[PDB]
Amino acid sequence: AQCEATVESNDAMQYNVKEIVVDKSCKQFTMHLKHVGKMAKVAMGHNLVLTKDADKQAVATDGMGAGLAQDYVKAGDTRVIAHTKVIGGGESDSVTFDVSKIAAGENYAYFCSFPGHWAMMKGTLKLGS
Ligand SMILES: [Cu+]
Repeated sequence: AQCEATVESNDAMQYNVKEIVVDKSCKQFTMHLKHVGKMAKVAMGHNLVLTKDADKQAVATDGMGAGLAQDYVKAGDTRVIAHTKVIGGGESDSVTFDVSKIAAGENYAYFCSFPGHWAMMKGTLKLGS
């Protein structure tokens, strides 16, 4: 596997990749998000938020309450391993995190915390083996 991944998000509330594998050789990992659509953030912004799979809904719910100016992620949320900014069509963002935060054998989710999107925009991240 690799030490970065790129995920595209679009105007139909989809990510183009459903699984990311972090190579065991990596100390850090970078997630690149592209918004390949034409909708504005007000309507159809997207981010990428990485959590333990069990924490997805709780983080998304707290994120809605945080608002767009907080990238729809609660400030200081200890359940968030990493997140990007919310972007609109024609934009991109990236975030890097320490792979020591990812444990072998655990299930992680990456998802969009823009209101309503997590039900459609979610994949799995795991540490390779
Ligand atoms: Cu989204």
